[PDB]
Amino acid sequence: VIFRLIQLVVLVYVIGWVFLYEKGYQTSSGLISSVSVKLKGLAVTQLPGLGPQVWDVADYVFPAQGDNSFVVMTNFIVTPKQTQGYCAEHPEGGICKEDSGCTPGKAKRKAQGIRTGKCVAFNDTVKTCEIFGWCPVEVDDDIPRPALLREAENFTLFIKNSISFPRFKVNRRNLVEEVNAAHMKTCLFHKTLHPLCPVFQLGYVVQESGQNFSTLAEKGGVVGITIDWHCDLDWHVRHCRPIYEFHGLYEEKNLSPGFNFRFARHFVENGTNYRHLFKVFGIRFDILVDGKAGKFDIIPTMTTIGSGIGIFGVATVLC
Amino acid sequence: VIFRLIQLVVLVYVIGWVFLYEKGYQTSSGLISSVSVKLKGLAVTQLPGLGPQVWDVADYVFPAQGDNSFVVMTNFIVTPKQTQGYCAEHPEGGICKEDSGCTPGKAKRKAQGIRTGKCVAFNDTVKTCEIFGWCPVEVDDDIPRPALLREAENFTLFIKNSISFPRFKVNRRNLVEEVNAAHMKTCLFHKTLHPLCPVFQLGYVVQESGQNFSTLAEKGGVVGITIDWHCDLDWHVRHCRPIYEFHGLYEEKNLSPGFNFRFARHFVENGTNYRHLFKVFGIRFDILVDGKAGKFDIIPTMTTIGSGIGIFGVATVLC
Amino acid sequence: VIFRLIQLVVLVYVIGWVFLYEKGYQTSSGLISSVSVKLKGLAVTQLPGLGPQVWDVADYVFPAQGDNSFVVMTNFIVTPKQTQGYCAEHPEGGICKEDSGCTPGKAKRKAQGIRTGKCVAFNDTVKTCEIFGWCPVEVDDDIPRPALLREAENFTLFIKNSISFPRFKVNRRNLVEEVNAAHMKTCLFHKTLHPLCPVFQLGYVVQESGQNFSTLAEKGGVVGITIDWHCDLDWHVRHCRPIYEFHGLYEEKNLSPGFNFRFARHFVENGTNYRHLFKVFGIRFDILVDGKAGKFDIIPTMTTIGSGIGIFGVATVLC
Ligand SMILES: *[C@@H]1O[C@H](CO)[C@@H](O)[C@H](O)[C@H]1NC(C)=O
Ligand SMILES: *[C@@H]1O[C@H](CO)[C@@H](O)[C@H](O)[C@H]1NC(C)=O
Ligand SMILES: *[C@@H]1O[C@H](CO)[C@@H](O)[C@H](O)[C@H]1NC(C)=O
Repeated sequence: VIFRLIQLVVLVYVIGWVFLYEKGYQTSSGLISSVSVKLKGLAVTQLPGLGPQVWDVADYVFPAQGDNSFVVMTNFIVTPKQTQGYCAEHPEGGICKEDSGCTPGKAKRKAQGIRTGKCVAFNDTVKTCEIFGWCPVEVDDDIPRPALLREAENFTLFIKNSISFPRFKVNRRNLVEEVNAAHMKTCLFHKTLHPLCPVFQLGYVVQESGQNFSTLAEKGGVVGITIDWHCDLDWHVRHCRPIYEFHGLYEEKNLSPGFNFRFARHFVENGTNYRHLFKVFGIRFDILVDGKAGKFDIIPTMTTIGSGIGIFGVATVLC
Repeated sequence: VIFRLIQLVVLVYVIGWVFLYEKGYQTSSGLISSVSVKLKGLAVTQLPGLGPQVWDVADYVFPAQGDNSFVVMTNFIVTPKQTQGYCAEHPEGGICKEDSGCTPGKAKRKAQGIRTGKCVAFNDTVKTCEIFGWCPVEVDDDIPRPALLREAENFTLFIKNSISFPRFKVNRRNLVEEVNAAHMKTCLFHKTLHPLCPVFQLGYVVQESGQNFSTLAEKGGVVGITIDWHCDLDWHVRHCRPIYEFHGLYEEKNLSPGFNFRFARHFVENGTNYRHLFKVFGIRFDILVDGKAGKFDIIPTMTTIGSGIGIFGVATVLC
Repeated sequence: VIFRLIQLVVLVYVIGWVFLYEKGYQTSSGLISSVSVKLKGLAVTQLPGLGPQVWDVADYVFPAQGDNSFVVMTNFIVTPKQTQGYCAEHPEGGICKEDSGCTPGKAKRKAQGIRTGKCVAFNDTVKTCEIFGWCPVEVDDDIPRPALLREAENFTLFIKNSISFPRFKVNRRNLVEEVNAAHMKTCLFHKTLHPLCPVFQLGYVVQESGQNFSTLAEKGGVVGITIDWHCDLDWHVRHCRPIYEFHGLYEEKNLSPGFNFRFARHFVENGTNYRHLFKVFGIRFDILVDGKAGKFDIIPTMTTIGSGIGIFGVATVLC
């Protein structure tokens, strides 16, 4: 009865593995998603000399209107009131002992301005070639050991995610609407305790991504909040819930270069254009929503059955 | 002749259903899309006291450069010239009858600043704990019954969408280039009259999404403009046109919380940093482009035929 | 031996074409990607009268924090210190010889403000209807023949792209980490010389997209940098590298309208709100990352084999 043994193996594969395990009787379908991230949290910096400085959702969220891939500022370097005048160059670009060593015109590489050919003093001692550009130039030589926005670990990230599968015309929201009047705005996400709460503490998000928040709070980083949908639409639609997973992107063996984009707050004072050059060492959260809806379709079901007869056929022939 | 009857059912399924109906002889392929949204429209607000205030594409579009998921401001609450000084707190955060009820330091939850421990008067009567923060604090207690930007319903949304299917190396534009010199910039999209015109009135977009514009114009909302491509590349490439569909995202039983992001216009006056805190109740339009190109490929065609022989086989065996 | 000849053709198709050529023994899977674009480059404009004007990564990148679809400003038209007062209208909107020809209220189409009904002089000769709006109005009548930011062709676009295939739990970075201490920051991308260097010169990107940079530098354009991943995860993960391809989106027979979005730099002077209306003729780079990981899966392998037996079956029956 070797045929029966061979046929049983084929029958197990078609039913147990393809259908029961691999869900081969359903047509997988992707989703188009819309993510609305809402942040709550205020961070004070206690900056010496200047004093405390608060930062609300309008100031530490890039873009302000929110996006799938947004940035939460955790640290920054500010150059107050930059103007396009004549000043020294940063030593990293170049140094000079006399005006004869300063080549007129913009530098070939690492250019910070129009080198006028004059050697002026960036430091009390170090003298760098005068350049036409944003003055004073961005020093960017020290990163505050305690992150200026260190409180951002307590910031709550409310993610309002709406997905839809065009093939099956099924629309789902990351809010399962099981909340009650008292439970309203009284949950924080946890991988075990509250897997369905869409409110994420940033410190918890970074921690569950394998990255220490204090390391990312200073130099910046990128965290991928993958909202994974695995709707088995053969069942009821309420049984499909998002599975939030956090990944440390650009880890580089858990030593990331740190997300350190630069943005300016342009303003005009006394009729002269100025700007506030912020080198923001923020944590960029990317809501990489992925989905695979498995709904019973007669095409994969019957092709597998036909495949099975082919699988069963070839097998018994060989034996 | 029961075999012929069973075989006919299988033959109908393979040809009529899989091939003719389900297009099982073609390899479905997704697309990578690029969306360039152009808006035309000016909205006046006729704000009492201040007077009229115009809002052009530079001011009511977030982001300004445009994106797949952008926001069109339909209403806003403005806090003019916020400064990081010492003032009262919003009553929602907390209230106080005396300085002894104000806990020094930042509040555990619903924190709006650094509570100095002093109880000062937010209202003529209500007294809230003094907090270091953006002053004056955002009241956010009244929403203009007529939306400040109510004219946005007449705003035209010109969507320049370029898609491409990497598998088939076919590039398509939502502009079928059937326009003529006179027809240029003389069409508005309609689900029946002009299904191919890429210029969408925002009032029409919201209306066709099942949401009343006046409701969304005040508190904000999210509208999903799904540009659906269903190219049957077996035919000519000109026969593939976008199918624009509008969906009300986060409807919550047609009672949305309203998209109400906050952004600031930072500026410096008299050497002091200020900002204009706008709580924008805009309508966020997400251009969720989805595509499935069906081009004749020998792999799905012959696997179905092989599946068919398996389907036909198993059937006649059972009978 | 016609059967053997027919069987050989089927056997070649199943193995040679489906498996060896079309990789029909592997389950294709898409990827969720995160793109971090870093730009280096300073552009001077040598604007007559005003003088030189520098533009760094903080000023010519939209959005500042970076995104998959970002804009690099190559040209702009600036309207300094626009205010919401009473001034003339642009002639394109309308003209007038007397106040009786100016209809009070906002214009039905091409409206630039609240027409007060008075006919004032936009030009020394041309007289247009006074409108309440941003004053002075955007002329937008001349485009600098040499692009103000023409140096942007030398700008280096460092693209830090992290992808991941959720089905196979494989994370990849566009950085293959073959760099050495000396090679660090010493490469530029080339289609042949350096196919793996993630640093792209913008002039090279536009040139390889089939578009002349000088044409796009003036009126703007859209360039699609498709980072294509084709991981054959059956092999080692190091053998999968990104394939960068540049496409000219919205070419319109290689005559693009030019990406010409508008953004404003709002500021307050003397207690009055102003803005700097920039019509940016930038080049919008869209990082359209696409991926198809082929990893050996028993489902496509055995269904093809079963399909084959069906293919082989039907064939020999016909003959
Ligand atoms: C001299 O310039 C360098 C720039 O790298 C800076 O780090 C250093 O602090 C300066 N020295 C002093 C005494 O300020
Ligand atoms: C008192 O404060 C509340 C804050 O909720 C505000 O709504 C109300 O208008 C204030 N009362 C007066 C008389 O201004
Ligand atoms: C008159 O206005 C038009 C607006 O289209 C402008 O192009 C032209 O230069 C103006 N004439 C003068 C002499 O400024």
